[PDB]
Amino acid sequence: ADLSLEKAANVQWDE
Amino acid sequence: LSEGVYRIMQRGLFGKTQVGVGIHMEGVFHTMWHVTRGSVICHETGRLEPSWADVRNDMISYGGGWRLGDKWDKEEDVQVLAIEPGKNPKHVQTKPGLFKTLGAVTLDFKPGTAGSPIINKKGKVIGLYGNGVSAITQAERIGEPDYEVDEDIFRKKRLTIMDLHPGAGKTKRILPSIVREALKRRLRTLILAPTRVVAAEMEEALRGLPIRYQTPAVKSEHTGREIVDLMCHATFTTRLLSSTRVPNYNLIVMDEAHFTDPCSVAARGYISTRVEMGEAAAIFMTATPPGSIDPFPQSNSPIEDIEREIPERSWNTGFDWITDYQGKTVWFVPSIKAGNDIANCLRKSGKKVIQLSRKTFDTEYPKTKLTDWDFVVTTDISEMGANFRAGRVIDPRRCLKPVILTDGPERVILAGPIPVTPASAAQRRGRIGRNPAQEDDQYVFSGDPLKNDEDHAHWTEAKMLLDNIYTPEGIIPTLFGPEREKTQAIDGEFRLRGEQRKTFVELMRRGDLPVWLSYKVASAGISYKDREWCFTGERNNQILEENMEVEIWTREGEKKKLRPKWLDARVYADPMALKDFKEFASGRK
Repeated sequence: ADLSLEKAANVQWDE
Repeated sequence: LSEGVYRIMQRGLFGKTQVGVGIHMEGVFHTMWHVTRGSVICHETGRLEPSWADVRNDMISYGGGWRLGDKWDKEEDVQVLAIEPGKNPKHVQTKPGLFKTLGAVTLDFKPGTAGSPIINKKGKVIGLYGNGVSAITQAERIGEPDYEVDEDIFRKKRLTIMDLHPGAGKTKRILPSIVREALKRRLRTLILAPTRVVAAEMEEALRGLPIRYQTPAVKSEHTGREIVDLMCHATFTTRLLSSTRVPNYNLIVMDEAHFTDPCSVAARGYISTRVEMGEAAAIFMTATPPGSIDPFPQSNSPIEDIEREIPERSWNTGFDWITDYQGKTVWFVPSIKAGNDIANCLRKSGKKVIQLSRKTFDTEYPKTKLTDWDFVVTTDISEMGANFRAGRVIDPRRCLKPVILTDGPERVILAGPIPVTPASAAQRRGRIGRNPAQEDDQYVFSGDPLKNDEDHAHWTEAKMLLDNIYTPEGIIPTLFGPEREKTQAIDGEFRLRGEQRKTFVELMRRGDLPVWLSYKVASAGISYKDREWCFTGERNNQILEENMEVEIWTREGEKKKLRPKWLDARVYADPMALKDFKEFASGRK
C-alpha cells in the first residue's frame, strides 16, 4: 500500500 | 479525478519509481495487474480501490468495471502513447501483428511503461501496452457496468429489493447516495443494520451526514425529519413493542434484509405494512432476496468452488489441505460447541484462531480487522454483513434449526446438524469473491443445500412479535409477503393484552430470553421478577451442563435444581447462553 499517480498526458492522436 | 494518462509511482528505497502507467476513462482507472497487483492507489484529494481484475490477461480496474470497449481492426495504423520513466510522453506509430496460443506491436519500451495506452485515429483506447513483441492488451468484454441504484424509488407505496452482491459499493457509495437523496426530498428516514458493528461501518461511510445511532436502551428519540435514524433490526422491533411514539418514517432502508432472526422478520413485516398503507417507501438490501436459490451466484472477483471432505470434529491426520494453506480462512460451524472443538484443533497446530458467535460478535469481530489471524471460526451470524480480508471459506454447509415440538408437551429443540438453505450457502460463500487477488478465492464446501426451513421456529416467533405490535391507525401487521407462507401459525393467535404484553417484552429485552420462551411465561400470567417457574418443571426438563445436573442458588439463598416449566434448548445450547439464563433463574437481572 504505497502507490500514487502523477498525470503525464491525455488520450489523443498525433498529426 | 481528471481523465487522462497517469504514471504509476511506487515509494521505495530512497525515491519513488514509475512501476507502470494507467488510463482514467469515464470515471474508472485502468491499468495492468502486474503493475499494481491489487494494491491500493493513493491520490491527493482521493483514494482508489480495485474493483475488477483479470490476472490471466493481466488487467485491473479501479473504481468500477473495465470501460475501454474500442478494439483494433487488423491492418490499421495504431499509436502507442509511451510513458517511459524519466522521459517525456511520446506518440509512437507502428503496424501490429497476429495471435498464437488461445495483435502485438513490435515496440521496445522500458520496464515501467507497462500500461501506456494504445490509441487509434479516433482517439479511443483499443488496448494497453504490456506483455513483453508486446500484445495489445484489451478486455474481451467491458463491465459489469454502471451502478445498481438511483431511479425514482422514493415513491409512496413502493418497496424496492436491491440485489447487491459483495463488491457492489453498497456501503461506501450506494447507501450514502440514498441518504443524500432522502434528505433532499425531506424524508424522515430510518436505516436498519443487522448488527452494531455493521451500523458502525455505516456511520463511517455516512460521515458528514446528519446520522443518529439509536440505542436499544431508549424506547424513542425525536428531534425532527432533518435527523436520520440508524439502529439494529432488533432495536426497531423492540421499540414497536415498547413505545407508542414510533415516528412515521417516510423511507425505511433495511440492510442485510435476508436475516432470518425473529425480530428481523417481524420488522420486515411491519415495514411492509407501512408501505402498503401508502405511508412509506422501503428499500431491502440483500444479495439473496426471496426466491434466490443459487448457492453459487456470480461475484465481482472469481471464486474457486472446491467440494471435498470437511471435518466436523477434531482431526489428527488426513486434512493437511486445511493447515497447509498460506492465506486466511473463514470456517462456518453448525454451533458454538462445534466451533470450540474445531478452534482447539486448529490452535493445537499453531494456528491463530478468532471465534465468532451471536453474542460475542460485537466484541470479537473488531479483532479480525485489527489483529493478525489465520482462521475465523464462526456460526451463521457472519452471514449478515461480516466482511473479512480472507482468501478461503470452509463451509460444511451445516446448521442447527430451532423447532417447536408439538408431540407431547410443547418445547423448543435444536435440530441438527442439518444442511443449510441455498440462500445461506450463497451468503457463506459470499464472504469471499470480493477483492481481486493473485490466486482466485477458494470456497471449500461439502454437501448440497436444502430448502427445509418451513418448520423453523423463527417464523412462528416472528408472528408472536407481529401480532403484539400495533399501528397507530388500527391496521393489522402481517409477515412480509414472500415470507408469509413459511408458517402455518394463525394470525393474531399470539396477541397478549395488558401487563401480559408488558411482561413479554421485558422477558425478551431485559431477560434476554427467546421469543417463544418469553411468550410462554408471559401468557401464563407470571410476573417478571418471579423466577419460580425455572425450578418447577417435570424431571425430563432437567438442564445439563457438561454432563452434570445444573443446581442454582436462588436469590433467597436456596439451592435448587435448574428445571424450567417450559424447556427452550437455546438457553442451554452453550456455556454463555446458559451462564446468562442462570443469572436469570437466580434472579440477578
